[PDB]
Amino acid sequence: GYEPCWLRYERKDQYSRLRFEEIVAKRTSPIFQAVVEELQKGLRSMMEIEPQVVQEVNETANSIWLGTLEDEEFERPLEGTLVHPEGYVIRSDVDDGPFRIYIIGKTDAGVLYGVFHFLRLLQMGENIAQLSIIEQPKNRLRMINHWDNMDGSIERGYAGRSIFFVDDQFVKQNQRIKDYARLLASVGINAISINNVNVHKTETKLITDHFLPDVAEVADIFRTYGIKTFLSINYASPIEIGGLPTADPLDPEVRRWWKETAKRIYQYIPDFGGFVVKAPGPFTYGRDHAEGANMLAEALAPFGGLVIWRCFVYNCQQDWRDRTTDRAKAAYDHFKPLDGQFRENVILQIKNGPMDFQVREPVSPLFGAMPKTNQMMEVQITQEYTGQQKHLCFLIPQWKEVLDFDTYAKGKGSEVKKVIDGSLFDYRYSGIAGVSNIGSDPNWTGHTLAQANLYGFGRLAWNPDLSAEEIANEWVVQTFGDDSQVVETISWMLLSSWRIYENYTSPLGVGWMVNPGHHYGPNVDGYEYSHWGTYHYADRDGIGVDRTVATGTGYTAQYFPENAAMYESLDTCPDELLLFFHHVPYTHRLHSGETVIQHIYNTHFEGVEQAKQLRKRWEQLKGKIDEKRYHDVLERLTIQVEHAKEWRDVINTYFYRKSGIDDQYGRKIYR
Amino acid sequence: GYEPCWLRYERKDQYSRLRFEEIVAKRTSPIFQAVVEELQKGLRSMMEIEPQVVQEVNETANSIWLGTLEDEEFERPLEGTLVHPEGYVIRSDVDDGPFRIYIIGKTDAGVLYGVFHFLRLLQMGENIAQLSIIEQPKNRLRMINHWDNMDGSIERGYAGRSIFFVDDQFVKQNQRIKDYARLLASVGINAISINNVNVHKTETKLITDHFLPDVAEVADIFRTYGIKTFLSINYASPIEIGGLPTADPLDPEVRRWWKETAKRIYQYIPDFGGFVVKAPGPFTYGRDHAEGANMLAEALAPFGGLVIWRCFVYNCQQDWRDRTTDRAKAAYDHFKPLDGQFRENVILQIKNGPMDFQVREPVSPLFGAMPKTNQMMEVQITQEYTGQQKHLCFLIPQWKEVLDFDTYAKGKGSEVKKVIDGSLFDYRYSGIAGVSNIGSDPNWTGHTLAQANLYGFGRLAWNPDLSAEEIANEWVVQTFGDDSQVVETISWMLLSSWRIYENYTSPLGVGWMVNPGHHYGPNVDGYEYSHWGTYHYADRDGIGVDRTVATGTGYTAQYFPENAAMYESLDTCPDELLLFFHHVPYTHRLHSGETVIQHIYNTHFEGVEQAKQLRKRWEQLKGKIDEKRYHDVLERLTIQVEHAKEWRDVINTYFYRKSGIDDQYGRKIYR
Ligand SMILES: CO[C@H]1[C@H](O)[C@@H](O)[C@@H](O[C@H]2[C@H](O[C@@H]3CO[C@@H](O)[C@H](O)[C@H]3O)OC[C@@H](O)[C@@H]2O)O[C@@H]1C(=O)O
Ligand SMILES: CO[C@H]1[C@H](O)[C@@H](O)[C@@H](O[C@H]2[C@H](O[C@@H]3CO[C@@H](O)[C@H](O)[C@H]3O)OC[C@@H](O)[C@@H]2O)O[C@@H]1C(=O)O
Repeated sequence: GYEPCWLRYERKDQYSRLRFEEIVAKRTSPIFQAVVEELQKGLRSMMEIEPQVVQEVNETANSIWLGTLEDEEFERPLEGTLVHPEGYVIRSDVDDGPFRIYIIGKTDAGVLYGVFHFLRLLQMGENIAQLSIIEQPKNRLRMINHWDNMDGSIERGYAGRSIFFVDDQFVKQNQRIKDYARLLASVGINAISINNVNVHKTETKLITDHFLPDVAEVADIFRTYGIKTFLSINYASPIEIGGLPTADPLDPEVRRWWKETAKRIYQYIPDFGGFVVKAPGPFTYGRDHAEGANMLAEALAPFGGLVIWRCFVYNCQQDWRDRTTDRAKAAYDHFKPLDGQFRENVILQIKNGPMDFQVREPVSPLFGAMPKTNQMMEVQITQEYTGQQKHLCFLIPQWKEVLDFDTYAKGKGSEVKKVIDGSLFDYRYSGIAGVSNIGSDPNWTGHTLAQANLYGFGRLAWNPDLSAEEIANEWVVQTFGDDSQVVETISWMLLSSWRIYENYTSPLGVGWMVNPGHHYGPNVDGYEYSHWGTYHYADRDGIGVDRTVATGTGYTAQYFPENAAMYESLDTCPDELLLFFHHVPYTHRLHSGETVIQHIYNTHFEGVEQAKQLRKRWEQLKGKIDEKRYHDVLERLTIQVEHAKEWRDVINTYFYRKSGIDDQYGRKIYR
Repeated sequence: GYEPCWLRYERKDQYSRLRFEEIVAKRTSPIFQAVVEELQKGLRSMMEIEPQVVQEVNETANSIWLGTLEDEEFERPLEGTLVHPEGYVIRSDVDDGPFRIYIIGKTDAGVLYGVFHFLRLLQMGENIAQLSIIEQPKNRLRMINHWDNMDGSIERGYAGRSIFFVDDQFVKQNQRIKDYARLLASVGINAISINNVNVHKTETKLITDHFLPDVAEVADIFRTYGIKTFLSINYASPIEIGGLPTADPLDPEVRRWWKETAKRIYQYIPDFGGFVVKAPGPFTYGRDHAEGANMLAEALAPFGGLVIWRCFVYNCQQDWRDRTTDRAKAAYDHFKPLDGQFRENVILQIKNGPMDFQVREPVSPLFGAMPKTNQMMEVQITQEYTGQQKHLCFLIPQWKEVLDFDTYAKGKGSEVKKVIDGSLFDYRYSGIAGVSNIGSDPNWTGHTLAQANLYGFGRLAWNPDLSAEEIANEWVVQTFGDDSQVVETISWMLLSSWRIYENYTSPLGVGWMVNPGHHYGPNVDGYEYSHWGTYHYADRDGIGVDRTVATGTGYTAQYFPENAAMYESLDTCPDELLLFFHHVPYTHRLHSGETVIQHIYNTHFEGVEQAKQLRKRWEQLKGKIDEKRYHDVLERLTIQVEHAKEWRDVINTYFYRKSGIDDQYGRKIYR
């Protein structure tokens, strides 16, 4: 009913197989059961072998050994260096007897990730004769956030309906949930919130006895795949379902209500992860976010639960007339002052940028500014402002730019990745979360190639140091095979896609210029006079938001001195973010040599030609990809080309109508 | 539970009463029963008298005689000139004996309208000692179109939920429907379509046995008040509920299906009015609208039913790049060529303007262009683009401008009103329809003063020659009393409201500039790059749609020579419609002496000050209006003032940003 995505386990030819007679499973836990089944599935499908599962090594059999450090009958130096619970070592026995592969994890979860790594090597056709691998994830929390609603809809979902809910109830078919867990575990994802951060009427009841049995059934599946389950909660629950007159976090009964709620949840789900919170709320009663988050943290504390508090807070009622108020400054001004006031099990979840997942946004100043408060970054896998899976947009390159951004919080070498992996400030709980891009569609992600974004998110979550090139390579090979043309072509498409999409959408980092509401397609003035604080200020002479300290909102001062100075200066501010930081004349000359207005025309005309090239390159792969997927993607690429033409012309015409400056190259701009 | 609107029948003082002992009802029909009950209600409430209802005149009693020409025991000359079925005569007996008032109608409906006229005179405090009145409606069809959905919502409804439906069923409480019928009948409305022209899933079933009993129950109520019931239909019904493979109007079985459907409906509702149609459809099968409308007309013909075919047809997928395509020309180019091909019981329903109920639009060229096809005009009482009942907007003055527009179809004296009343071309069926502005709100229309629009629609439908001044006077007196200050103040507010709203919204007839979707509030470029064909083409030098023959779309040629020439010339084109017909520089000098850009600034700054005056004048009436209604309206007036400020600033800033020309008077324009 649906695709296996990157876990194809395609049958190998007669010259690429392995000889194994047994799988030695040293443990019988639920996770080990799933681990063994996955190994059996992979070996059967790829190698056409069915090794017997045993609990003790056969001295003369070729085997794959699965176990933890305590199960070892010696313990070599390599695995001895393992300190992370989810870490593992994979090594081939150096002796000259039977062939033995040892997958040693610090804990059961480690064995799971180790087996998926082993299977990845097999799918990639790597030589496993002399393996010596040690892997430990950099981020403690590698999470997925679902924006699924219980009526089946998914907020900002472009890949079909929810696979969890339908008709305000849980789906009765859990097989797809198991396969989803397999996909998530294959890339190391260890945490998931199953419901929309915008908690509506029915969803508010997920923390009650009426739905907890179903939530537990789902959590049971995820647990076997090393994934902790979380629920997004309605801060007003005490009122809506608690029967209390207030939701004030300082009200004695409200505090008690949440403690009892936590206790109730843990009776159903002993290892419940905690709550994801989008915040009647704290401010409603004059309380700050520390007071609001700490109350929930205290309820979960005795049970080891975590409170994931989203920092996506700003004035959703800003006056477009007031150029002194800057939405981009909101998150930092709200949370920076609260550093050191949060309980230890509270993690502030901050979007990669200070605005709202635009094609390009500078890094949120909050990263590196709160040494005493756990932080985790939230990225959006679903392409809300990046093509909505109609346009191709491999998000990994962008995420790496964010992760590798040096905040200089503690001098050079204070990259965002070091902030969220917890090494820079010694955070007890930290990591990264991604807004799911899946749905009921057979190909899971709407656009077949968007499967690469989910896979890629997991890879970066595990190790931010992985290159975009190798992640793309891994995904393409596992999903489409090793034909050099197929690999090179699809890898190029993925690696080039983000820049291509940015080229014909919003210019030089100013963002937006999208249709209000659904957010798909060009509409330069869409939110220009709205109350959302998302303005470009384009007029007949220039464009851009002055965020400088010298003459603007002073947003640049939120960064540490090194980056603040870079953006503050009109001369040093990078072209790609120029309009986010400075208001400049259309004739302003960029580092590229292009005037701002000509840059707009250039990238929009040229971006469409690049999109046409994406389609052309794909068409050249006909015959090397199964017809179904070939046409599924071709269909989307054609949709992309046609819509790109709309983006190009709408933006070019809008700016020609305002600037009065013609295209240097005389290309077609409709009057 | 709800207000009586203009049928207050307020108790008179001791010096303004009438002496009547009997009501002589010569007939016992359902309509006569309602007529008598209404007279009893009015006299009891206003005069505190309860005359006995009899069937024969008492030679010595003061009486009110109700009957038709055949019931007369002589028949005087005046009533002898009555030719219209709904006409009536009201006259006081000239003898010196008992006081007698004769209300003589051509038919029962005539007696109903005559009684409501008599009651109107009493509410207005007119001297009825020597009455000699003769009235005949100008328009045969005086209809109301409901955009109500069966789930309770009302498309473009700003006065609450449907009073007809809820939960995909009919409401069980019909008392409000009776009071609504009373209101409609009081102003002569004789036809109504109860469901949205956009017929959805459940609504498509209104023409089936499952809902017909309920439809009939509603029709029964309206019948007693002289109102014919109509249903909007889904042209694809044969497929959706008929089980047929097509909806092609030329398919033999489709034609038969509709005939059987008509027969079925008439078994439940013997005097069913017919179908209102918004058109799978005719074009889907390569058929024209004559073929499509005639098929339905043939089904209803044997039963005397009518087909009301909406001419709101255009390319809802127009390319904004193509300046040769003009949505304004669509209706005429589509229907003009079909003149003479429609069945006699088909009436083409055309909006007052060629676009879509904007604050100001020139008259639809179709009026006066189809001598051989019945036509009726559709106006919108619900304020979709005129304030949505948040802003005050008495629509009567605008409708009179349309009705009095001389098309010169047959030389001078070919006003739109003569086209739709059927006198110019001898149309068998014609008239006017208005999109209802009512909802479940206690005050029926959301804005208390919007009650004047429904009342006013009925008055104009009855006699387009009535002045806006007298209609406003009638409504105010009946609804708020005769205090000279109250009357003068509210009348001024109503009469000035439309111009005030236009002043701060779209300029010089170009229209739109509203938020997409809900259509409320400023957004200059809202639909500027959309596929709806609603563009203003504003750039850094000028604004406007070139609809001239010389250099534009050639739309002016759709009018007859006299009007075509007026609009074609930049020098003679009226200021109020300039931007709808010409694209001009911001510096273009208007007949008023204002440059186009300064006119924009002037009306927007000044319109807000005028709105503040509306509120000020209302506040001065405190103490002379019951507190509930005083505050209900004050609340709305304050909302209007605050939103007007937004309209003013958004438009002024947009044009300053594009034109670069400052306000002549140095008023505040946000950069
Ligand atoms: C699940 O929450 C997220 C939103 O989907 C997302 O677009 C974003 O918020 C947008 C905003 O979205 C509107 C939110 O209110 C709704 O009633 C409306 O339908 C949406 O269109 O659109 C304007 C933009 O400036 C905001 O950033 O943020 C969400 C989040 O909570 O991260
Ligand atoms: C009941 O029909 C009418 C519409 O409510 C009204 O606004 C108008 O059509 C508008 C158009 O409305 C959209 C119609 O499609 C819907 O899916 C969408 O939600 C509405 O916003 O908005 C653009 C404007 O150019 C059109 O004129 O006409 C209606 C009618 O049938 O008279």
